[PDB]
Amino acid sequence: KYQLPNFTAETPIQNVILHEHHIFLGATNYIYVLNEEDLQKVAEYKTGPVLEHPDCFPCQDCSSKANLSGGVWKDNINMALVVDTYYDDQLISCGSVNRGTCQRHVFPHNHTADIQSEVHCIFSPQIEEPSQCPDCVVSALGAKVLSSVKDRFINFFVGNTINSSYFPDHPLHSISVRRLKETKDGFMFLTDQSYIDVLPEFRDSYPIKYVHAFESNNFIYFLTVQRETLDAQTFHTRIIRFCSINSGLHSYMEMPLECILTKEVFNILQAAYVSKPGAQLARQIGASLNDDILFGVFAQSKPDSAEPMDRSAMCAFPIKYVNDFFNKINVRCLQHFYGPNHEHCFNRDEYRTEFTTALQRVDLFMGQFSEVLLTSISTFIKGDLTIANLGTSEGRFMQVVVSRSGPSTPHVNFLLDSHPVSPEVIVEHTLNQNGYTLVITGKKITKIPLNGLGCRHFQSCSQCLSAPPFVQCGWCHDKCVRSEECLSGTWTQQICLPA
Amino acid sequence: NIGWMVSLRYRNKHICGGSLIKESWVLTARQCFPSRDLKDYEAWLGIHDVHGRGDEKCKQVLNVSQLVYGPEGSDLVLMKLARPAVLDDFVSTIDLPNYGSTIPEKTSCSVYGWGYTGLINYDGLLRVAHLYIMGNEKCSQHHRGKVTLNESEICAGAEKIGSGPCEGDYGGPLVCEQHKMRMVLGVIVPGRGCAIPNRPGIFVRVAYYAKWIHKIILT
Amino acid sequence: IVGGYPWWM
Ligand SMILES: *[C@@H]1O[C@H](CO)[C@@H](O[C@@H]2O[C@H](CO)[C@@H](O)[C@H](O)[C@H]2NC(C)=O)[C@H](O[C@@H]2O[C@@H](C)[C@@H](O)[C@@H](O)[C@@H]2O)[C@H]1NC(C)=O
Repeated sequence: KYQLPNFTAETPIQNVILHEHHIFLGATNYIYVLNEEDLQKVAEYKTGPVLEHPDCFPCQDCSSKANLSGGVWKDNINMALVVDTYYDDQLISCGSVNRGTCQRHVFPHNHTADIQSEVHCIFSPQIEEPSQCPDCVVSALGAKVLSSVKDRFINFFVGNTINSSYFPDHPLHSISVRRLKETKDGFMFLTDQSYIDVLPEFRDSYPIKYVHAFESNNFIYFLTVQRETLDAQTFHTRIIRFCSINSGLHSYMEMPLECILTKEVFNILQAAYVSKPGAQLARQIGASLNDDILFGVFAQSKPDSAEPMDRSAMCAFPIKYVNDFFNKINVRCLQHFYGPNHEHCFNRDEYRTEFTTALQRVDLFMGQFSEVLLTSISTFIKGDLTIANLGTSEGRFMQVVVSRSGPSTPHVNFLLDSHPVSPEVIVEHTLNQNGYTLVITGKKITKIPLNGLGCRHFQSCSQCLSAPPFVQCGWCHDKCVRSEECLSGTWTQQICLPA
Repeated sequence: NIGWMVSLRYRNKHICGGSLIKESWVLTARQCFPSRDLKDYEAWLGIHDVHGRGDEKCKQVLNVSQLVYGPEGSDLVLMKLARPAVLDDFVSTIDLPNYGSTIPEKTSCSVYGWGYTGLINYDGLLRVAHLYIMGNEKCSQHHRGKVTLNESEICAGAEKIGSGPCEGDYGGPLVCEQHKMRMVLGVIVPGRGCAIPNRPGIFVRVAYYAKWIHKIILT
Repeated sequence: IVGGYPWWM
């Protein structure tokens, strides 16, 4: 039980963004602005509920139409939250309402907390090809948004979950790339290769979940949870990779990912975090100190389903070695996009690839979390060490050392909230790696420090001396404390006698 | 006259501006190329109107044979025409600055394009904006320290009012007078927002890439 | 060209 900076929203928090010492929370019907220091609410923006109407088009406020004959009230579930610093500093928010439209919140010159003064809706009426909706960005069933400045333009890599729900003039794409017009008035697709969608025949039978998305070495990566095959009854985790070109999705290849236990397959990814390795771990897995490593939290599947079994494993995939496997040549055509029997498959940028063999790694915690469901992960370096901030389905938060050779006891281990921990994380590194972590639990956000959570929790001399050096713990006759707080003076970090 | 202004067409629609620097060579930007298929592209010369309405007696439609991409840093691309353009009173070539060259701050420049205007009913006739060269120190200060400027970049901004290039103007020129001669000093590339009052435009410095340009054009 | 004039200016 700890007294840490905390904030409780009226509605559940979906997204979190940090910009210029402020915490931006993408929650249901609200965007909250919090102070970085004490998590105190500085401002709020009401994004909902929104009154939906087929006649009242996106981005236009139908407040008068509340007294209708065909209008419905819908909750604005925040699907995406982004800070654009390339153009005039602004916050981009995309919600489930108004066919997944986005809106930019322009910050006044010296007031980051002001998210009310200048709000522009990103929607332009289509005249060239009304069959396409580039401003219809986000899906309500699930959406992952990754933005990046590419070729002097802000690009939006959007992964959307889809079902057979047909929408005329305003449809949604599975994996796509669109750029903001320099006028800031709307998005636009460049070619027909700017999107890769599931065939109408498999839209409901083949669901796709976009768990994580990142940009590394000019490549765009998407982490997916989808069926092993179109006709398969079991689920899979796939890594999606494509060329970071504005013009479209080039060199699109998808290979499976597996987290094995010495053979036990943790086929379903719950959360992912990309970061550099610690000196010890770098050497352990054959990686440089400047190498990007995909840290994936995986879980065993309920037979023939996608829901997890409360059995987890975590293994590291260095992006260098990930690319090595993509370059290595066996290979199948993209079955959800192309016909499973069409001419493109009977051949061999233009063509879409699907790998048959999975890239696999052994659980770095060596079956330590094989009895719990891990729902959150964020990695960080402290000296030679690599530490993982772990979230559980029970609401447990923990900090534990990551090492290829043997698991460790978590230094921090406590019940944060009754609600599971959100995969939406933030790690801040302030001068000499002594920063914090922003952890979500339902409608609560907590600021946990990176240098541990005290010392007085270690019951025995064994647990006290097993603690990493940055915690600066030591045994003082009967209590685990810091050097400066040892009454008697019998303070050691080396010897445990029969106490 | 402005006979060097090229209009790059993608799928029979104007996508970008360009500068005719040699009879078979057009200097444009990489952002103008969505497709890798050079059949979908066409170059229009000797036009004042975007749709080439009142200039059929001057219009020189040409196909694109090669695409030569500039060094990694530059957003430049040298475009080879399948046939050399015939020079007359309506079609001419623009001069390039020498490799180790510069122009001082306050040098009067012009940007040309058939791009976005903001106007309700735009006629489609070629437009100009009068900008003035700004030094890379004042430019970074005017940009509120959001971007550090390389040697490969050139700054120019209009006086007090909000004016400059936008969507559809990319690849086009920043024409300035050097040594009693009109030269292409920059190339229109996507900026950090269109025509913001007191915000100068960042263009790719042609003088910096002049050595690479003469390597490709001289054949 | 935003805030521009016809080419002959
Ligand atoms: C929906 O709200 C409207 C107001 O925003 C109502 O109309 C407005 O009602 C006012 C009285 O409450 C009246 O002074 C306004 O002139 C009127 N505005 C317009 C443009 O009609 C509307 O229905 C009205 O209210 C009821 C009580 C009756 O007076 C009707 O004749 C009005 O149209 C509201 N409808 C419902 C279903 O509540």
